[PDB]
Amino acid sequence: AKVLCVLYDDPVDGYPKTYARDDLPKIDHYPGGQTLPTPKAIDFTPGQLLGSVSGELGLRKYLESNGHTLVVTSDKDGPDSVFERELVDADVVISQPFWPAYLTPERIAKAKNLKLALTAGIGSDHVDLQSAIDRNVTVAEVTYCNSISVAEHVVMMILSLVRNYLPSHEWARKGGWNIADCVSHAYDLEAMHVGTIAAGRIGLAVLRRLAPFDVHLHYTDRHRLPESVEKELNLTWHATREDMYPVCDVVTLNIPLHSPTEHMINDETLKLFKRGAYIVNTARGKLCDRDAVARALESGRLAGYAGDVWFPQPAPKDHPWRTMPYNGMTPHISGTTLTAQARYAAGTREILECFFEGRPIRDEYLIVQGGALA
Amino acid sequence: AKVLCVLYDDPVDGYPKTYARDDLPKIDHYPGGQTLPTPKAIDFTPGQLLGSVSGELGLRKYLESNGHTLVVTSDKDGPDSVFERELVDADVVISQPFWPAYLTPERIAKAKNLKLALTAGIGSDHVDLQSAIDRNVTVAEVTYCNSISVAEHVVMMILSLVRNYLPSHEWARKGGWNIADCVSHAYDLEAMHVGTIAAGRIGLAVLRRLAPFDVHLHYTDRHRLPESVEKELNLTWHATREDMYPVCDVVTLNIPLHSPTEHMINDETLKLFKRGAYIVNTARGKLCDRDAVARALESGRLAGYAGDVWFPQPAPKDHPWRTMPYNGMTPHISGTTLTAQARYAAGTREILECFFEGRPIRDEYLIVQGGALAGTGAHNY
Ligand SMILES: NC(=O)c1ccc[n+]([C@H]2O[C@@H](COP(=O)(O)OP(=O)(O)OC[C@@H]3O[C@H](n4ccc(N)nc4=O)[C@H](O)[C@@H]3O)[C@@H](O)[C@H]2O)c1
Ligand SMILES: NC(=O)c1ccc[n+]([C@H]2O[C@@H](COP(=O)(O)OP(=O)(O)OC[C@@H]3O[C@H](n4ccc(N)nc4=O)[C@H](O)[C@@H]3O)[C@@H](O)[C@H]2O)c1
Repeated sequence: AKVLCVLYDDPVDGYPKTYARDDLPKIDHYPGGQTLPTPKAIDFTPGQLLGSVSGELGLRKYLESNGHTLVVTSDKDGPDSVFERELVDADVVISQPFWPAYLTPERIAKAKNLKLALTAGIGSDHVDLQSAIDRNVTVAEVTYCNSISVAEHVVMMILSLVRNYLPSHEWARKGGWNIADCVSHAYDLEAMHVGTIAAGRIGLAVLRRLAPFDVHLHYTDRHRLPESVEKELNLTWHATREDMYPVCDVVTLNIPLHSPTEHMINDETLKLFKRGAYIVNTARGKLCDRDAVARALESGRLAGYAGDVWFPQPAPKDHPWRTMPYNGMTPHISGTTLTAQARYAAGTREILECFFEGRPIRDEYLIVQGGALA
Repeated sequence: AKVLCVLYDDPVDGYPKTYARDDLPKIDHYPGGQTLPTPKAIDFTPGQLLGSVSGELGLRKYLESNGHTLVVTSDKDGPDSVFERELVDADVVISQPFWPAYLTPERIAKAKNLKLALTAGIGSDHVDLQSAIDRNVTVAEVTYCNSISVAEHVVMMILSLVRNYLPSHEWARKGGWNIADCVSHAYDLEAMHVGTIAAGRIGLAVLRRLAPFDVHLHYTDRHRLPESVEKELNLTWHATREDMYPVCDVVTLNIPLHSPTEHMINDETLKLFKRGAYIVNTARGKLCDRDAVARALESGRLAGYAGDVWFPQPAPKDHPWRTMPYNGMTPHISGTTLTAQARYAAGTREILECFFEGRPIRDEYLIVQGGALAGTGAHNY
């Protein structure tokens, strides 16, 4: 079979020959009991760069030694991409949400052999699910592989915005000192009201890490949490997002982007936020109207915004979120630490092994199978 | 009476006209039950810049309306400084560890009227305690006022080093994307081994904040914690510092600086750390030999270093920690957030009210009183 795998580019200084550390922490299962991926074997050392073209998700020897072909590229955009001209006879397509190969209806129609669309990561918003359903394409993902990774990124960004870390580091880096310039915008997180707009895998992991900071925890969600979970984390439940905003010092978005959530944060809904609120958004860029956020920071209504997701992605060189006041942005990376890569590269192999051997792919990995949602 | 107060400079654009928010979160007590400062009144709005010269810790109206003198300056260094010239007849001296007015024996000898030496913050190492004891000068500080503030700074810094935040944010600010360049040095914190070199007010609050990150917690200290605290946080105790380093992915320094602790992190003790360890040091700059750390980061021995404390301070413009690879430095600020200033300004006023009204200063505030090491001060020995 032919496996077409889209990964991001190597470092500009070349694929790393050495790494900062020798191994990764041992982890057995995710919160809730789902075990980490269980492939038959791996041909990589956990901790190597696996999500770039030269890393190949550690798949090449496994695939080729079983008679399959592996084509790896980073050129995925538009009809002229290597991805598209290679797609037409691909049996399996793999990409990561941080550098996604979109499977539009038109593209899936060109893909005459497509049997499996695998997300090396979490979240197949880049795949048209109806087209997969109609064409009996299996859609799978490495569930839970980077939920904790994002949750760490979120709490890191909350602390950094509230305490004014990034400007302070600039003062130290450029040779200054300037205590008052650092702290005239710096507060403690302790006892602030913090709310998350969803409490799924990421949101719940965020809430748990926030708890010993002695913040007041709020959340909303389409499905309310177990009362025992509300009890153990002292959660205040809000029926709607708009009920939650005005009482929160910090709001983190961990909700999916779909029709009722597009531009949910805009010029009108920002008027409901307390003066000096902070917003962290590792979910999707379009949850927030790009310029309303920038205006809110320029006018001093928000005291900070931080996240790793943008619209569009990759962000153009002039994207305003890069330079607006009190931003804590990174490129789209929170779910592709080396640690997370080791998990979903192992999960990618595990799923391929199952698919080729006819064994059932774990239920939790499945998004579409046998012509319907699964 | 005459109150002499040393504060740091106002911001470059002047004293702030507005702030990001209108108020501060309501807090009742510190961990352990000690209540927040309780002055009879405050002449400031919590959240204002109070630790700079124009902020005057919000003391002028209280002092002047009671017949007192308030002199506020930033010139603290040397015998011709404003501080030393005004010292000779000052009844009370106030300064912050962030810009501390040293009370050497010679200076305390010149301070003919000195009755109370107040630290607006935590850490009176700038006051010669023996000279204070001999001269029956009361030495006090606003205990616990910024312990949590520093603990937050630490976990923020641990996360930022481990996840490679600062380089990644640079890629975003400068117009790049460069995913592989961001994450070739980025890991998750989860399940790493993290240890603190002391488990006092900051060190224990750091431990509690790290727990739900599912790290494996280690610590050392001169006096171990209650076994019940060890149990509820799953702590691994180490009898010595040198035993703890080799098993930790992250080590945070939360120990005081004195002679047995000076340059405890050096070329020789760094050889005990795992390759790619991280160090966070919000404690004191001279806990680390400056160039040993700088060497350890060029060689990849450490994978990141971050803190807000330096030696000397203020750090000279060319200080290598400012620019060395994988550093997360800030200036010395973690304990002087606007939130922390509000508490220590209120505590300062509370102490002055006690001192002037003849009522006793809280025992937990006392370091030296009545000619002997006292209160919190006697507790540290
Ligand atoms: N590297 C990154 O930046 C990154 C990395 C990995 C993953 N992600 C993604 O993960 C998602 C949210 O995080 P998630 O935890 O993975 O999603 P999930 O576990 O399925 O559950 C949350 C749910 O919220 C729901 N819901 C739905 C609709 C609605 N109108 N109301 C709701 O409330 C429902 O209730 C449920 O609780 C994305 O937005 C994004 O963050 C981002
Ligand atoms: N803005 C800042 O940068 C900032 C702000 C506020 C405060 N600080 C300071 O905070 C201290 C950390 O201390 P502390 O956390 O404030 O509370 P503490 O009295 O000190 O407890 C720790 C103790 O450790 C002890 N010990 C002692 C000696 C020894 N040889 N072995 C020991 O083990 C003993 O056992 C005890 O438990 C300073 O270094 C510095 O960081 C920094």
